[PDB]
Amino acid sequence: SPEALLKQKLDMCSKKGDVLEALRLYDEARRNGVQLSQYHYNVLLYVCSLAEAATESSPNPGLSRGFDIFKQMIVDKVVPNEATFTNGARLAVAKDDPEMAFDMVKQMKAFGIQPRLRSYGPALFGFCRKGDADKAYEVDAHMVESEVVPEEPELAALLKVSMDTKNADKVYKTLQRLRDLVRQVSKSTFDMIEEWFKSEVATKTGVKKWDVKKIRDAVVSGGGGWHGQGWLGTGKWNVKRTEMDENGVCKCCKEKLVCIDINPVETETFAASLTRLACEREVKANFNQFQEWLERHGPFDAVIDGANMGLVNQRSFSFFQLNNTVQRCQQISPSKRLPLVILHKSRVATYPKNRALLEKWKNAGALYATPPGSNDDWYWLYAAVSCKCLLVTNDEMRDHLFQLLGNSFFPRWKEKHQVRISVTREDGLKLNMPPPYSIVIQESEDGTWHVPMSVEDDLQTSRQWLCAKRSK
Ligand SMILES: *C1=CC(=O)c2cccc(O)c2C1=O
Ligand SMILES: [Cl-]
Ligand SMILES: [Cl-]
Ligand SMILES: [Mn+2]
Ligand SMILES: [Zn+2]
Repeated sequence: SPEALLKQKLDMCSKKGDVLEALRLYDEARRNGVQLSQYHYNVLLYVCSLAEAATESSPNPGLSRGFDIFKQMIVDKVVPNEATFTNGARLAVAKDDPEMAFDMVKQMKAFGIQPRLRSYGPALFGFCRKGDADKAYEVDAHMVESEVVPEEPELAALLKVSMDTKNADKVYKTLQRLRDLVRQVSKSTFDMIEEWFKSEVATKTGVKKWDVKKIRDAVVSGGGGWHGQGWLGTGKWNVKRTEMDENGVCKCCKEKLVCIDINPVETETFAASLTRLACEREVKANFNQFQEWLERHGPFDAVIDGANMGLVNQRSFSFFQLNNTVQRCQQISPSKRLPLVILHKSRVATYPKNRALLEKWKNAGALYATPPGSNDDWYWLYAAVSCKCLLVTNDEMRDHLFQLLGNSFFPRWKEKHQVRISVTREDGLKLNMPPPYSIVIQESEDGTWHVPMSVEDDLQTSRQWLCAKRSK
């Protein structure tokens, strides 16, 4: 077959980085009357993106033709897949022309194709590198219209370009978008934000007089932790790196951070999504069986990730650590409920009295053994969300299948529900409870800002905060 033969030769081309040969095969196919599929185009976009950007001559046919191939792909109305968008962006990155990168996205739009976040990157980051705020903001508005949500790198570059063009209104807006969408910021974004607050433009932006009750209403209206009404105060900002104590009080300024509620409707939506995701990956009957078991049991104040409690910081499964955690969860339950222990069925172990206790917990309605081949992470997560209770796990809950859960609701839910164990020589096991405040960028009623850094493990490393408060 002609298509089959092209594919083979393009795959060979892609294996060898043979861009000149891929371009000749592209032309030969046009001369032979062979129609290019989605697959064919995707290999060419990738192959073309291996071509260098020329400093010392006019652009090379590799990059130059890649863009013509992209435009021809879209005119054909070949249905894109995830490799299309990826390769399209690789080509855009290779070229380093934000305007042409932006052109590709405008083309997609014109032919009813939904662009991906990574399609916009080359445009945004390019325009941001060149200091062209106006075009960066055009790219941003375009993402917004296309309902593609930015992540931190995009928000950070917008922040940086706003700082570069002295655009204090845009700095403020991006800061709110970081609050809303990212919550805690990377080291590089943290440093950027500290620079902003120490800068002359920041010193010279503000108001001495404002409507105290209009701030009041916006605070109530936003959900708490911010007002969104603009920069307040005047003069130099006092900007310190600092920490919050255990009650959410800033050690620099003594402001008590707020605790922000989760709307129970978001929680219901999330619970549905969670069921939907689990059924796609689990054997439906296995997850349904747990749902039906759960409906018949409880109530629960805590759900334990048994495997994690057995294995965190251990060279092998520690029944002691599991059992000690169960006892401690029961001790903090106001009515002394046993926690729901989720374990794989291969455990339920080697010592007779431990086996008897596992069986006793099962007989008490407080243990569920997840079936052969299941991923027990779905089970403990669905249980804690459904029961609206504490979740006891040291699992980081970021990598692999937890990415499916998203980055708005789930992190907020985690913060309010997750209990982590820590162990010291002197004291043994401790339960580290949800904090009595929200770890998020916060803007107070008087215009004071507290900005938290993101960390791998906030029990391992004490979390750094920025405290930005007007000196008058
Ligand atoms: C926010 C505020 C608060 O006082 C509190 C107390 C106990 C447990 C929590 O999760 C919270 C909270 O999230
Ligand atoms: Cl109760
Ligand atoms: Cl005993
Ligand atoms: Mn696990
Ligand atoms: Zn403070």
